[PDB]
Amino acid sequence: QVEAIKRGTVIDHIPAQIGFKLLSLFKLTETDQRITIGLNLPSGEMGRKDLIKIENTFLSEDQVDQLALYAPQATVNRIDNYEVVGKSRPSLPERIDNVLVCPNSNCISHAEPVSSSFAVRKRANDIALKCKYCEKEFSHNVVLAN
Amino acid sequence: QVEAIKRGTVIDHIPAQIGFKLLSLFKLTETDQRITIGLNLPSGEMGRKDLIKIENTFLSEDQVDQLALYAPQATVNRIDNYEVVGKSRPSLPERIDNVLVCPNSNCISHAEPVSSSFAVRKRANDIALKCKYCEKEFSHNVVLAN
Amino acid sequence: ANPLYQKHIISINDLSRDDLNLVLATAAKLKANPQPELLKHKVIASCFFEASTRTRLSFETSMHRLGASVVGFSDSANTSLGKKGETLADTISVISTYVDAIVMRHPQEGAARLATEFSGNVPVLNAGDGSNQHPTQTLLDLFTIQETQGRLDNLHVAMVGDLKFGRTVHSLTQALAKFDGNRFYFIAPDALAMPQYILDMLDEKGIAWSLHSSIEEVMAEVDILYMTRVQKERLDPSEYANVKAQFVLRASDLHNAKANMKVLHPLPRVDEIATDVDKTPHAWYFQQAGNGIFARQALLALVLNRDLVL
Amino acid sequence: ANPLYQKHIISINDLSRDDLNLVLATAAKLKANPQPELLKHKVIASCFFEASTRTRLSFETSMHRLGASVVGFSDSANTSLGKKGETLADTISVISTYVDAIVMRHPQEGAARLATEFSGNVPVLNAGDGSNQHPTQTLLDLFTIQETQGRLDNLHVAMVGDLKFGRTVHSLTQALAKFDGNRFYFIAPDALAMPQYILDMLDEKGIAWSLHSSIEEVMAEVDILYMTRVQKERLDPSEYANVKAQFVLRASDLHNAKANMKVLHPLPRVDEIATDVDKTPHAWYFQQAGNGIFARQALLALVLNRDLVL
Amino acid sequence: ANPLYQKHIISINDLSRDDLNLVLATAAKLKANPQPELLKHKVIASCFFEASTRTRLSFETSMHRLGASVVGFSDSANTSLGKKGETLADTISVISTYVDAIVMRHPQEGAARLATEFSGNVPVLNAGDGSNQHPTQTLLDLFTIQETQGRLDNLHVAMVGDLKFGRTVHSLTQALAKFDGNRFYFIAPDALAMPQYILDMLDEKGIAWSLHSSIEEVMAEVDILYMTRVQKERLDPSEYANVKAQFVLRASDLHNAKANMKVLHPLPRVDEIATDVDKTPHAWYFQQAGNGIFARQALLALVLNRDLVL
Amino acid sequence: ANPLYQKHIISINDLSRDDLNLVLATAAKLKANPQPELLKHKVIASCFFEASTRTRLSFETSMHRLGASVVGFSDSANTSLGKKGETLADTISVISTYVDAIVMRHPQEGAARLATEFSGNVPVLNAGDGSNQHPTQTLLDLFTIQETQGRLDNLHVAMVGDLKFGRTVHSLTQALAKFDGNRFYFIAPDALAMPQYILDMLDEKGIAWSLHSSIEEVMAEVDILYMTRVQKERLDPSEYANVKAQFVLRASDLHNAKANMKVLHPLPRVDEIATDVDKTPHAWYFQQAGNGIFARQALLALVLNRDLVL
Ligand SMILES: [Zn+2]
Ligand SMILES: [Zn+2]
Repeated sequence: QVEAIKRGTVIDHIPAQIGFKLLSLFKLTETDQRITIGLNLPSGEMGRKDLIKIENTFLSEDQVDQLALYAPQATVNRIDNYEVVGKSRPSLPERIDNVLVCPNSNCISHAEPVSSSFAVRKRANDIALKCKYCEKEFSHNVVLAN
Repeated sequence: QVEAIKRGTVIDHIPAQIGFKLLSLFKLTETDQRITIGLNLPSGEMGRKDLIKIENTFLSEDQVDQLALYAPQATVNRIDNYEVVGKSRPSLPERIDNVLVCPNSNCISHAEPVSSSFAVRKRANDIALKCKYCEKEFSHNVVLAN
Repeated sequence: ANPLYQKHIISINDLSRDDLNLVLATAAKLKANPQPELLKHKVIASCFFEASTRTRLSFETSMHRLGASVVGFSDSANTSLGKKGETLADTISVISTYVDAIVMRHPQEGAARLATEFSGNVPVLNAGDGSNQHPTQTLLDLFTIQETQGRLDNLHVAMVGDLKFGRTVHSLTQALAKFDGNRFYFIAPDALAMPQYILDMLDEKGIAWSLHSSIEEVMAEVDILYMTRVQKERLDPSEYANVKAQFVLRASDLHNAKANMKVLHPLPRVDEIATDVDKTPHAWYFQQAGNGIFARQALLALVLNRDLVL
Repeated sequence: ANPLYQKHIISINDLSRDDLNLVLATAAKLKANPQPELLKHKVIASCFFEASTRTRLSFETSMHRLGASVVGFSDSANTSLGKKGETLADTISVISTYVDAIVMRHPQEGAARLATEFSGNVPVLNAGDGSNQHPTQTLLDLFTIQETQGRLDNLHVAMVGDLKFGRTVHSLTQALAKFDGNRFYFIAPDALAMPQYILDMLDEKGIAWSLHSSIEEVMAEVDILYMTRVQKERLDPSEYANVKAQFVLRASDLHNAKANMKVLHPLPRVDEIATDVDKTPHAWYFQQAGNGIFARQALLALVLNRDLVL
Repeated sequence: ANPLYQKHIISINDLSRDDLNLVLATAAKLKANPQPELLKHKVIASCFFEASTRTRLSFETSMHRLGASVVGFSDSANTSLGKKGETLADTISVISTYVDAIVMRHPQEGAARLATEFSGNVPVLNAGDGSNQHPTQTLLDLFTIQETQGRLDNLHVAMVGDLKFGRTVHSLTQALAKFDGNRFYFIAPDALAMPQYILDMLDEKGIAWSLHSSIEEVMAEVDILYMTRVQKERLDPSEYANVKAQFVLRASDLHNAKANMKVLHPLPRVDEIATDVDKTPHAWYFQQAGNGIFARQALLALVLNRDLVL
Repeated sequence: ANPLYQKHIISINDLSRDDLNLVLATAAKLKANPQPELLKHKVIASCFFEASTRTRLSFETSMHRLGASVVGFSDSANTSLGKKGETLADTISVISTYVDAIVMRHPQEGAARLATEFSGNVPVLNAGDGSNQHPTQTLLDLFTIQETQGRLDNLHVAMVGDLKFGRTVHSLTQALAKFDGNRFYFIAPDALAMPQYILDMLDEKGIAWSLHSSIEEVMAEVDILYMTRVQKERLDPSEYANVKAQFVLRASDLHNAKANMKVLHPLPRVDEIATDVDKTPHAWYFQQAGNGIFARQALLALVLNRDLVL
């Protein structure tokens, strides 16, 4: 809720000490304009969670489901036209591109100009993530160390 | 000048598209409390430069001269006791530890548990930076690609 | 247009039952009436970044029995390309301009899959990445259990050996799991048994399977007996010898065996199948290897042809 | 009779402008309408006494696209012949009896030239001696700057890299110096610059040339940008890094570049041309490599044919 | 006469508790007041038929700190002796005539035991046969858990890693099983767990032991934490990564740990113990390695002395 | 306390003139009256991670002439330690516990400097990292130009050869630049000349220097003539031969030479100094090499002694 510009895409409620990381992996700083980075505050349904708005951008529906294995619950409520006209919240996508690294040491993706791509599975119980290239299904907690 | 908490260390006026980088190299997110990250605004003696305050921290005089080869000019004016009681601005240090990588491919510092350390030289004209380990003096623009 | 024209055949679970059925039926066919100058004038690359000459001599005869020309290499850390620093991506980018189909084996996984991203229109046949796929072997394993059992369904099929790291038996199970009925018997040392993600898969499509200690309790029920080597280093010098002999197959054991029953082995064997089995009519590993010609021909013809006229 | 029938093509300054023109015009042609069984029944030797598989796979496909057969070798200190003590002269003396054309790469210089003295009627194509000639590369470099610029004259052509030891840029300059106008821009580290016997030659035929510090001052004037690697050992660990980045070409720099302008590279690159250039329409090194087929075909056809019927 | 004079020290279960107690007590002693010219004038052979320089530099300093001279070899398939055809028996038969004590590591098992049959009066210290004994390591592992815990009995001692093939943890258990009380905790991947002949032995002398999934459930009870590497090839590329991190020890985990508690590792580590543990006072692997000097000195002095005067 | 006790001697610009003066004066001394059992009972490590036997046999005799014991290794990709994955930091951490001084040569730069961070109290002598320091050579080069010229100041000293990559002449200039007067003459091929950061340094302390094409224009003015090899690959096959002979020194040229004048060479030579120079009294490279014993002894004694009693 802290001081921020009218109009942009608001990203909110990021969990415990993520947020810098999300600005790191999805490369949100490359595409400039005012990047109201909140961070390390108390916020909604928490009272100790990270959050941050931007101006002029407009992340897609697939662009927001990318957050899914990092936050799940996290508002991304657009401040369209003049004000907060369009709520959202990520679920879990069908394919996480770039960002994560294959834990198989002998994968060709450590040696190449290729985009890292894991097909997502298990809606919850222990989200499994198989590599596009070496076809190995590891746990998500395992790929998420990086 | 934007909305931020009374008391902390204010870091200001960071140059063109640095700022995320400074939060990356000096590891300013590890030590939590409210990290008012400004970024991509108009500010002092600029009208298009980055900047960001924090709460509860208090960077040292050597901690601030670390910025030197990244900003030079950049206020770091403490909001002590209750309010803005102690101005500063980095010059260029005598030794930049960690952060930068030796461009010599055959240095042992790419293979090891050792802290990267370059002795600084030339106050201006073409700041040279020799390695601690392989004793090679490269230009700063060359090490600064990383 | 063929269903496989221009397709890169990289995995066995990349394929569907219906084109596995189109690969097999075609093989049966080219075996019947050969097409010697079908691929006449096409130039194919035998890129074995990882040497393996038994897969190479097979593939390369298969190109030739269809009249194609072959250029290529067996690398053993000395081939200038895709070595000094030149990325495997940039090697495929220049091979893809003078050949018509790449054949490829490599040490790292997803290598062929990477090739697919830079070959453009050129099809890539995967002769085996690393620990991952070798679908051409599986396409000659199924062509052989069907040429002999007359069907790929409702069969009893044993799986003997190092079933944990045995990628050849992993992928024969997934492909046979696209068909109905089919019983499975896994005979393996306690410590090298079938990985439980396959067993998980087997249960969701409701496939029947058991676990056994020896070929002694399996032999009268068994149609196929797919044999595979148990490595000395994978067990323990002592644990190896106590259990070892339950996994050897001499012909003594071929007593209760059904008449149809075939003993298949991916090769090379060493000693887990004995020379007195070779005389017995249930030994079919040498013929299994010969049919690899027919299964690999079929991929080459479907992949480089729209109008397949046979 | 062809002007090149039975000729051994060993150097680029062994050739004259008019048959360089006959090599190029023929290549353009075979590319247009292929002649698949032109060299049908001829047997050609791929003698790579020095392994190099990117030159070998190119040459060998080129023989095959004309229907010829290939016998040969990649030696890596193990080939019985031309090794134990048997002179390279006496190796050629027995190869020359069963083949129809030798293709040859070797570590020492004038090797192919020596072969010419013992092959008799057999033509010798030189796939690269040592530090000296590799005319087949140059014949595919000119075929590519002309397929794209529409002419081999009055062009601006940059030369980036290790220009001292860079034999590939040496010999592209001498061949382009047989044509008119043609400006030259040499961008090189202070210490690896263009040897001054070439610069001497360039001045006697009155050819225009400059010297630059970076591709930054050259880019809007340039038609071709022939790129080549600067080796780490040739400079000094520190001197390497200070100057290094002026010789890298990312696509950022392709801003002022003319529409025609082509970025060519002999390959293999490593990092002096970046992956964001590959997308840009000025990147033509992968096609440069593909055309090597067409230039090498042409030599094989002219050399083994009198009546070239295309 | 010493109880160990002229003895060949080949196994750890070749020794009895009372001379294990005589090895340890002596080490504590020579560490206290060094005896620099004790073995003055004796000549000792460092026969490392299998290279291993960390065991060799240790052994060889130990000979020297007692004033002995050393002749020897690190073979890497090139040492003329005990190679071409000369039996390891006949190599020992000629070394045994000019030295006073042989030190020996070899690839095959029972090599040192074979040496014992041909050395005659010469003692043989076994620096490690193959998959079998390396008692000098165990004699420095016990000297270190006792120099720090003040006793070799009624201790809690964890065993982390590849416990199946981990010969160093096999033999630390058998030697600690000659003492009383002593609890054991084995943390291991499902597939590389402690072999059940040791667990059998542990039950007959009535020794207490558990089995755990991680150092997470063990840390507040533990005195020693003997760490050892889990090899990538022993598990499965995926099964390796899922379980991997439970066997890594960063200093984060050293929170509940008792004050006495020592983290020991046989070395070389790679990554299963992290650099932030090295600062923590529970890290004792570097000192464990330093004490190997003291334990190996002791064998050399007892074996070559009757009247040990310290 | 000595000014060098416990010091790690890693660079030549790590030292100051006054202890360079303490190294030299001590060497002159131990040469005079040897101290055979000075380092009696100390154990020193000869860690040559990079083989080099001429530096090793020198260092190792030097330890021994002072009565010390030596343990160590010449690695050629086979030494178990500091190889498989064990960090060079963690190798030094276990060597540092059983030796008293490490001697160390390695392929990568700052290796010895890294050792210094993990050896603790143990001194590290740097036998040469990579392209960076080898101060022990320089400490025997200065000990020799002073044993013969009677002073390290106001001398004429020539520097012949590959002066760009020639680290041995780099560091002889910096050390001689701490003394007064001293003229410098650099004779070098156009392309391998003295790097201009040294020439920069030479101008700030106001040191006199020239640049020459041959030893022909230098010979009557010269006191020292420090010779060094010009590598064939560093120039150009032709550029090598045209200039080559100006850098060879046969005795023909020793005609104008002063009586004092000494021809020194770091070794190994090949052909740039001819065998008829060896007879002439100006040849002092073999004695230069012999004195390396005396300079390296001195570091070992100062570093391992407080009270140096000579
Ligand atoms: Zn992968
Ligand atoms: Zn460095």
